[PDB]
Amino acid sequence: QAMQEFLTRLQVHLSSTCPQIFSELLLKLIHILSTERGAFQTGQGPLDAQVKLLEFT
Amino acid sequence: MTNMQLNQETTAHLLVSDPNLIHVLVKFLSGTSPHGTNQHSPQVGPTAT
Repeated sequence: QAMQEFLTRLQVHLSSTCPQIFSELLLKLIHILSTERGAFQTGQGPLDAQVKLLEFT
Repeated sequence: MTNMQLNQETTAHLLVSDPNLIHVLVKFLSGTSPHGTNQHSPQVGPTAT
């Protein structure tokens, strides 16, 4: 929930100014997690936070 | 293959002198369950040990 409110407040504060930078940051997050030696491939890390981040993206 | 004779250098010397064997041992000792399809123990059981 805390990560969801943090990402939601980033979206709200940067919707008017520059949402493309926040979208590119989210895409870079998915890219770094999804590559080799990452959290997605190795299975490490929280499943709930990654699933909620995916739903937010 | 450590029991196996090659026709010189023994095959155990070939295994240890090969640089790929250390990556084989790292990949075995850091394998865990990367797929994560089902809930599984991180241990490999007695037989692999």
